[PDB]
Amino acid sequence: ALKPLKTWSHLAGNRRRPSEYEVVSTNLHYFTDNPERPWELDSNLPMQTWYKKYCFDSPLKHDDWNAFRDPDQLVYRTYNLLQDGQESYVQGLFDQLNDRGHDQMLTREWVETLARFYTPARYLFHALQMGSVYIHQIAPASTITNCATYETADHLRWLTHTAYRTRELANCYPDVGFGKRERDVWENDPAWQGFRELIEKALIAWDWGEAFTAINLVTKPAVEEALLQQLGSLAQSEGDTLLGLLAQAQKRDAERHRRWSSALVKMALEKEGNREVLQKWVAKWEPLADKAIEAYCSALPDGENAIVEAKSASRYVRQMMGL
Amino acid sequence: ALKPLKTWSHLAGNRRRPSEYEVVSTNLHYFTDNPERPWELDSNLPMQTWYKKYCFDSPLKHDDWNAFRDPDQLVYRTYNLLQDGQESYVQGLFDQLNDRGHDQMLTREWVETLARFYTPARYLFHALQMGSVYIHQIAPASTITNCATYETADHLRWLTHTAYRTRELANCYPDVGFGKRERDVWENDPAWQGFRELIEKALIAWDWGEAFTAINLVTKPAVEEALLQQLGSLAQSEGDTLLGLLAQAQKRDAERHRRWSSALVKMALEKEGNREVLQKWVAKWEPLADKAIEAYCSALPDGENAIVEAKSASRYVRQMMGL
Amino acid sequence: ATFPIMSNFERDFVIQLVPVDTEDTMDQVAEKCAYHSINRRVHPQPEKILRVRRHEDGTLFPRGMIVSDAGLRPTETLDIIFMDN
Amino acid sequence: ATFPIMSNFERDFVIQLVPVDTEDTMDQVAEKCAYHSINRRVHPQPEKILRVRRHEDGTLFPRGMIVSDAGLRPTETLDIIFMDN
Amino acid sequence: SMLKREDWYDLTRTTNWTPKYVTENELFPEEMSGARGISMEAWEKYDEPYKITYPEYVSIQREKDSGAYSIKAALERDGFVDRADPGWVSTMQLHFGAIALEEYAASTAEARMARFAKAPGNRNMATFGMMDENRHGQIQLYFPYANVKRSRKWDWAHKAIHTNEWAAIAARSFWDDMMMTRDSVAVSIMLTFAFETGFSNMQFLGLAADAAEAGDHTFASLISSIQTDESRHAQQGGPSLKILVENGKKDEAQQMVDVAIWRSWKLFSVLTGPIMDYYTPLESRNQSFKEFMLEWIVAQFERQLLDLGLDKPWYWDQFMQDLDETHHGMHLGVWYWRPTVWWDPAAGVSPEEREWLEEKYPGWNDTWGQCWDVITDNLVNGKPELTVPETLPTICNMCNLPIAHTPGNKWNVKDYQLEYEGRLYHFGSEADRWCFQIDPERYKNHTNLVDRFLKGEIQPADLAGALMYMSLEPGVMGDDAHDYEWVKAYQ
Amino acid sequence: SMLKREDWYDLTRTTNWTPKYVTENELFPEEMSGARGISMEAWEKYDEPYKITYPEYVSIQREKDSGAYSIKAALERDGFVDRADPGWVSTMQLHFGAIALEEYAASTAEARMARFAKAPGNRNMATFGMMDENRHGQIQLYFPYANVKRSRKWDWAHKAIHTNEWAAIAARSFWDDMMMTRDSVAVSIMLTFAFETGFSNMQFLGLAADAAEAGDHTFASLISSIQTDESRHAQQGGPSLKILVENGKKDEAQQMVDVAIWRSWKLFSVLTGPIMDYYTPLESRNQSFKEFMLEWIVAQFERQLLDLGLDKPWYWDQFMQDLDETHHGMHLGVWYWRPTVWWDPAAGVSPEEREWLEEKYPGWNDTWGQCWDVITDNLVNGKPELTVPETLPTICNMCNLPIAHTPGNKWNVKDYQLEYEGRLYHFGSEADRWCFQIDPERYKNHTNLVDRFLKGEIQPADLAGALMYMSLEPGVMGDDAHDYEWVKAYQ
Ligand SMILES: [Fe+3]
Ligand SMILES: [Fe+3]
Ligand SMILES: [Fe+3]
Ligand SMILES: [Fe+3]
Ligand SMILES: [O-]
Ligand SMILES: [O-]
Repeated sequence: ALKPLKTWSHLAGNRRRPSEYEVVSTNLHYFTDNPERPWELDSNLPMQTWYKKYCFDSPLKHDDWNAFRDPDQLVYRTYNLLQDGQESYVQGLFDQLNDRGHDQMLTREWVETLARFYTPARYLFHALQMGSVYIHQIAPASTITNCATYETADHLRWLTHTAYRTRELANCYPDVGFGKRERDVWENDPAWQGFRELIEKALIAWDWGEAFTAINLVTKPAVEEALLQQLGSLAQSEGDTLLGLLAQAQKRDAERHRRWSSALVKMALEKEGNREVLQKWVAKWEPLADKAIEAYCSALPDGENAIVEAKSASRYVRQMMGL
Repeated sequence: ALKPLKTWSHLAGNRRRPSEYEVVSTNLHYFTDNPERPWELDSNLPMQTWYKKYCFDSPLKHDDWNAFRDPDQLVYRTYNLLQDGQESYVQGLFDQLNDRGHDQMLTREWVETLARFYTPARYLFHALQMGSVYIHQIAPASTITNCATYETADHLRWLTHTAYRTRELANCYPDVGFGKRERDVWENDPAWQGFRELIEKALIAWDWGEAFTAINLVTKPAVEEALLQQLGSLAQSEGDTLLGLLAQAQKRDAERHRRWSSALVKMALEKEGNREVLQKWVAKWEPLADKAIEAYCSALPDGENAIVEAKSASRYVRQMMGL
Repeated sequence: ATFPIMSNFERDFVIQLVPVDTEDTMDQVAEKCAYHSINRRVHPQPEKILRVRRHEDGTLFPRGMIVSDAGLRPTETLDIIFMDN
Repeated sequence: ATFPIMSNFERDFVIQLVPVDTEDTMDQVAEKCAYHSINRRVHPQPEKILRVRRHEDGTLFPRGMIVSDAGLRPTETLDIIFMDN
Repeated sequence: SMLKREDWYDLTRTTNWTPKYVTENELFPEEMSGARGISMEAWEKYDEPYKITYPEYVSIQREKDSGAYSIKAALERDGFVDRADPGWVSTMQLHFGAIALEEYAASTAEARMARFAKAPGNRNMATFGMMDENRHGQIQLYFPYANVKRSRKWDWAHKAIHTNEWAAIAARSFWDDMMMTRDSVAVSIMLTFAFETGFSNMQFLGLAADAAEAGDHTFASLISSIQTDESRHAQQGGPSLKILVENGKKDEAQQMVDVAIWRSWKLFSVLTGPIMDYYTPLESRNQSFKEFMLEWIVAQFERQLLDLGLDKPWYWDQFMQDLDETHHGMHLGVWYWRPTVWWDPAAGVSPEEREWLEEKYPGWNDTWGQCWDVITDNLVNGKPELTVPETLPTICNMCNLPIAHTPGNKWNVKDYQLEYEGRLYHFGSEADRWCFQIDPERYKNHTNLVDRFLKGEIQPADLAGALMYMSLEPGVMGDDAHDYEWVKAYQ
Repeated sequence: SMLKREDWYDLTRTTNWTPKYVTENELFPEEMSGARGISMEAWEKYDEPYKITYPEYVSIQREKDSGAYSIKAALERDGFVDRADPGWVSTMQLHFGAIALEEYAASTAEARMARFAKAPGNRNMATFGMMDENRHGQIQLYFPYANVKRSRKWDWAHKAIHTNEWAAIAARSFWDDMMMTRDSVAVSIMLTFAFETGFSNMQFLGLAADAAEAGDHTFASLISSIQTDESRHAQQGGPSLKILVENGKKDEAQQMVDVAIWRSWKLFSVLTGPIMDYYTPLESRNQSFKEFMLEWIVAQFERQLLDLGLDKPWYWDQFMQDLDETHHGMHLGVWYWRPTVWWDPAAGVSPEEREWLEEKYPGWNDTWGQCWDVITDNLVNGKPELTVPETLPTICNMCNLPIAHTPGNKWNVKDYQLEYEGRLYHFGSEADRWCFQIDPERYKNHTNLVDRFLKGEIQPADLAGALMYMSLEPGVMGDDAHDYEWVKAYQ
C-alpha cells in the first residue's frame, strides 16, 4: 500500500516544508495535462483551438511554468489583509479631507485639469482590469494566473477610487459635468488618444506572452508613470493633496505588479531565445507607449519635462529585468 | 425553584433585549455594595477612607449611577475595531509621507516651532492619561469607569504618536535636540506653564466629580482647542500636512470623550443641585484654563486670534451641556 | 473473433461491457453475460432459459444463431432476458 | 446560658461551630459535638469515652465540670477526643 | 464624511466606450462574448441585484477568512477526523477531490465574463467572482492538507482532477462543458444561474448542516463560509437571461438552461444523492435525497423560470420520476466498483437502513433491494469476490457515468443509443442523448473510458491496467466504508 | 517607511517631570504610590522586559477577539453544554462566578499603577493591563451569558461577587487584600508577580488543556486566549522587586511576597485543587493537583526568587507538606456544605476514583477515605440527611475558608487561635495567623460569616436565614454533581 505523505505528492522532496503559498497555489491548472485536447470535450471546439493557439503555441517557452513563484507570495487570505489595511488608509484620507473641506480649497484651473486629466482614467483603469483579467485566463500555470488575479482586483480598486472621487467632485462642482463628460473626453480628447489606441490594440493581443508583455511590461509602465507619477506630483504642487496621496497609494499596487512581471521575465530568461522574443514584442509596442505618453503629458503644465521623465522611468522598469 | 432568566437578573424587565454593551458593562463595581466598608477588610484602612471620602461623599449626587450609558456604547471588542481602523489610517500617513520625504520639505522656522510647540506635548498628553486613569478608579459605576478606561488608551495613543514623530523629527534634524529638550521646555518655557500648572493642580483633585470636571470638562477642552485645533490649522498653513492630519485624527478621540462627558452631565442634571455643583467647580478651574490658553497661544503666530478662538470654542463645549 | 457488446441483463441495474466471440451462439453470449450478473446481483432462475434480443428494436435472436450472422454493430446493446422457449 | 464554642472532633477533618449551654457538663458538651460528627464523618467508638480538652494548651476537663467553671472564651476551640477514663 | 454607496455606485460600471482603433467584434470576439446580435446599448440594461464595492469586499472577506482559519486552528489538535464516522470521512474525501480544483477553475470561468461580457455590471461582478473562486479553491486545499499524514486519499484533494479516474473525467466533463468552454453570456446562464443558484447554493447549506450534525465543526464552518460568498456572483445569469428574453432570444436562452440543468442533475445524482441516502448515519438523516430535491431545488427552479418568462424544460416530468431512481443506481455502481474511486464507499443497507429506504422510496426492497440481497448473501456465505467486478460498466457518452436504473421486480434499465457518422454512442437517458443531438460538434470525438479501453488506449488491456491508467493503487482504491461491519446483522 | 520599534520606544515612557505648582508627595501620595523613600530617578531604572506599543496592541488584540468570538458563534448551536460531564459544567459555573467581576476589578488595580507609579514604564504597561482586564472581565461575562436560559446558576457569573455567599467573601477577601487596597508598588509585587506570574498563568494553561480534553472548545478557546494576554502585564512586579532590593528594601519586598504567595495558595486550594482531583473525570486526569503544583508552580517560584535576590518564604516546607492535604479538606468542606455554593459539587469518590487518589496520595483512604466511608454507608443505607450539615464550620479569619485538615487514622486538625484586643480570632494555618500579626490594623475589625452569625447580623439566626443572607435559594443551591450515580457502585 501507498504511504501517507508529508505534503502534496507534487511537492514531496523539496527539503524545506512547503509554505501556505505553495500549498494553495501550485500545479492547479488541469487544461495543460493534454495539450492536444485541453478540455474534456470534442477537440475541435473553438475554445480547444483558442487555448492551443494562444497558450500552447506561444513563442515564449519553458519546460515547467509551474515552477513560477510570486516573490510577494500572495494568497487570497493575505491579499485581503494587505488590501484591507491599505483601504483603511485611503478611505481614511477620503473621510478626513472631506471633513476638512479639501475639495472647496482647489482652484478653478485645477478643477478644470481634474475633469480633463484625472476623471476619465476610469476607462483606462477599467481597460487594464480587462487586460489583466485576460492574462489570468490564458496563462500556462496557476501561479502565473494568480498574480494576474490579484492585479485585476487592484485595477478594480483604482477604478473604484476614481468612481468615488468622481461623485465627490461632481457634488462639489456641479457645473463641470464630472461623471457625465468622461466618455467623450476618453473618446475625443487628443491627450487621451495615445493611450486609448495603445490599450484598444493591446486588448486584442491574445497570445499569453504577448498579452503579458503588451499589458504588464509596456502599457502599465506607461500608464503608471503618466497618471500616477506625473499627474500626482503635479496634483501635490497645485494643492491637491488628496490626489497626490491617492496616486502614491495606488503606485504601491503598481510596484507589486512590477515585482512579479520582473520575476516572470527572470524565469523566462533561463531558456535560450526568450529574451529575443520578449525584446521583439517590446519593440512592436514601445512606439505606441511613447505616443500615449506624448499625447497625454505634452498637454500638462511643464509638458515636455513630464514626457522626458515618464519615458525614461518606464523604460527603466524593463532595463532592470535585463531587456 | 428559581427559573432560568432571559438575561442577567439585574437587567430583567427592560422590554428591549439587552445589548452586548449592557451585558458586559453594567453593575460591575462591587465596592459600592457597602458604603460603610467598601473592601472586604478592616474599615479603617487608608483605601477604605479614600473611597468613602472621594467617591461616596462627593457633592455630585445620583441615586443610581449604574443607569449611565455611553452614547458610543463602547466595549473592548469594538474599541479595538474602531481604533485598529483609525490606526491603519495614521500609520498609513506616517509610512507614506516619510516615503515622500515630507519632513525634508519643512522650513527651518517651522522646525523650530515644532520643537517648541509640538514635541513637548508628550508630557501634557501623558498627564491627561494619568488624569483619565484616575477617573477610572474612583468613579461610582462601571459604565462611567469604562468610558474613562477607553479615553485613557486614547491619551496613550496620542503620547505614542508624539513619541514616534519625535524620533522621525530627531532623525531628520539631529541638531535641534528633539527628544532631549522637551522636559526643559515643558518645565521652563513660559508658553507651557499655563498648562503645566492647570494639569499639575487638576491631577490632585481627588473627588471623583471634581476630577471629571477639572479633567474632562475643563482641561481637556482647553488642551484640545490649543494643541489640536490651533496648532493643527497652523501646521497646515505652514506646510506641515502630516501634523494637520494627525491632529484632526486625534480630535476624533476628543469628540468622543466630549460625547460621554456631555451624557454624564446630562444625567447629573436630573438631580436638583448638581448644575450648581458642576458650575461651581468650573468657576474654580476656568481661570487656570484661560491662563493655559493665553500662555500657549499668545506665543504662536497670529497669537491673539488663536486665544479668542480657543477660549470660545472650549467654552462652547460646556455651554452645549447646559452649564 | 472477439467482439464487444453491452449487456443489459434482466433484473440487474446496470448495462455492462461484455466481450464475446463472433463464433458464439446466442446461448454462449448469454452465458458470458450471466457470469457478470448471476450470483452477483441477479438470482439464478434455473426453471428458465436465457435469451438474447437487440435492445434498440426488440428483435429476438434464436438460441442457435451465431454473433457473426446477427448483424450487430460493435458495442451494440443486448437485452439478456429470462424465458421458457 | 447559651455559649458558642468551636468543636475539633477527633478524626473529623473540620472544626465546627457548636452552641452549648453554660450549665452543661463536659459530657453534655461532648454529646452536643458528636451530633455534628458521629455518623456523619466519624465512626462511633462505643468501647470509648468522649472527653473535652482545651485546644490551645491541651488541658483536660473532668467529665463532670460545667462550662460555667471551665474559664472559656466565647468561641474557644475544644478538642473532643476518645478515651477510656 | 463618506458618500452613501447608492450615490456613486453606477460610476463603477459606467465603463463602456465605442472602440475606434480596433473594431467592436475584434475587442469582443463573438466566440468569447456571446453578445448574440444584441447591441452594447441593450447589454447596458444589465443590472445586478446584489451590489458590492472593492472596499466592502476586502473588508467583509478578511472577516470571513479570519473566523474560518481561526476555527480550523483551534480544533486542529483535537483531531476529530480520527474518530468521525467513516461514512463522514469518506464524504469529505469525495468532496475535496471532486471540488477543490473545479472551484479554482471556476475563477477562469469568471475571468471569461470579466473580459468578454458586454454588460459592464457583469464585468465587475465577475471580477469579485474571480476573487471568490480563488478563495474557494485555495481554502478547499488548505483544509484537507491538514490530513495528508493520515492517508494518501487526502492527496486526492489536489490530484483527482489531474487523473483519468472515472469520477474525475465525469467532473471535467461537466465543468468544461458548463463554464470553461462557453462564451461569456453562456457561462453566466449555465454556471451561475443553472448550477450555482440552482444547485450548489442549497446543497452547500445542507452539507454544513450535516457536517454539524456529525460533530465536525471545522468542516461545517468551512462550508458554511464558502456558502455566504455564493449569491454575490451566483446572481449573474439572471440579468443575462432577462436581456436575452427581452430581445429576440427566448429559445437560445431556454435551450442553455435545459442543457445546464440536466447536466448538473446528473453530476449531483452521483456526488450528493448517494451521500444523503447512504453515507449519512441513519439517525442523522433529516430528510431523503428525493425530499431535499423537491423542497429545496425543484420548486425554486419553477419559481425562477416562471419569473424570468421561461418554461419548465421538456424533460421535467421525467426528472421528477428519476428522483426515485437515478441515485440508487449511481450508489450501487460506486459501491460495487469501489476500488475505482478514491474514498471508501458506505453500503448503507443494514436492516434498519433498509426500512428507512423503504419509507422514503416505496418499492426499494422489491427493486434495489434484490441486488443487495445477492451482494449480502455472498458476504455472509464467504464469497466476497462476487461483490467486486470483473468488467467495466457501460458509460454514458454525455455525462460519463454508468448507465443504470431500476433493477429487480420492476426492471427498467434502458440505453438511449445513437449512431452518428459511423460510430455508436451510448446514453443514460433521453436528455443525455438530446444534449449531444442539439450540438454534436461539441461532443463528437470525445471518448469515454470504455471507448478508450476498447480502442487499445489502456494497456495492459485488463482491469489492473485500467487501475494504472486511472492512477489508482492500493492505498487509495476504495473499499467498504465500515469494513463490512453491517454484514454481522445477517451473520 | 516606518521606524523600528527599538529606535523610539524609550520616548513613550520618558514622561517624568519635576512638579512645581504642587509637590511631589502631593502628586504621588505615598499611600497610593508606595515609592518608599526611593527617588524618582531610581524608579526610572524600571525596565519592563516585554515591550509593546499602542498600534501593536489594538491590532494584535482585534485579532484575538475576532477568533475567540468567531469560535463561540460557530459552536453556539451545537450546545455542547447540554451534554458535557456535569463535573465540567460545574467547573465552568464556579470559574465564571469567582472570576468575571474580580478580573474586571483588576482593571482598577492596574489603574492604580497607571496613575500612581513613579516608574514611567510601569505607568504605561499598567495602561495596557488596564485594557487587558477590561477584556477579561467583559468576555468572561459575554460567554456564560449564552447559558442564562439553561439554569439560574449562570446568572452567578454576574451576581456572585455581589453576594455574601461564603466563597464570594473569600474571593473579595483575597483580591481586595492583594490589589484593591494596596499602593502601586505593592500591587505590582503582590498581584502581577506573586499571583499572575506565580499562579494564574500556569493555571489558565492547564485549564484550557482540560477544557479541550472535555471536548469543550468554546471554553478552551476562551481561556487560552485570555492566557496569551497575561505575561504582558504580569511582568510588572519583577522590575519593582529589583528596585526595592537594589535599594534599601529586601525585607519589605520579602514580606509582601510571603503574604501574597500564602494568600494565593489558600484560594487556589479551594478553587482549583478540588477541580483537578475530583471534578475532572478519572480518565481525563493528566496529573494530580500535588504534581501540578510541584512541576508548574513551585520550582518556578524558587527560580524567580533566587534570580531576584530573594529567599524562599519561612513557610515553604509547610507549604510543601500541605500539598498532600489542604485541598482534600477544602473539597470535603465544599461537598459536605454543597447547598451553600452556586455550582453542583462532584464527590469524586467512586472505587476507581479512590484508588487513583491512593496512588497520588498514599494514606488517602486511611485518612480522607474514612469520612467518605461514613458519608457513603449513609447514602447506601437511605440516610441522606446525615450527609448535609446542621451547623456552620469554623472559618479562618484571614482566608475566610473553613479550618480543616487531615482526618481519620492520622488526625491532625489544628486551630491557630489569637486573642487580640479582647477578641478571639481563628486561623487555618500558622501562615494565615502570621499574615494578621504582621499588620493587624488591616484585618482587625473584619468579620467572617461565623462572626456575623454569632453577632446577630444574620436573621432569622438559623440555617435558612444564612441561606437568605448569602442570596441562595432553591435553583442555585448546590447538590451532588452526578446526582449520586456513583453510590450504585456500593449499592
Ligand atoms: Fe465557489
Ligand atoms: Fe461559486
Ligand atoms: Fe486577567
Ligand atoms: Fe491578569
Ligand atoms: O462560489
Ligand atoms: O490577565
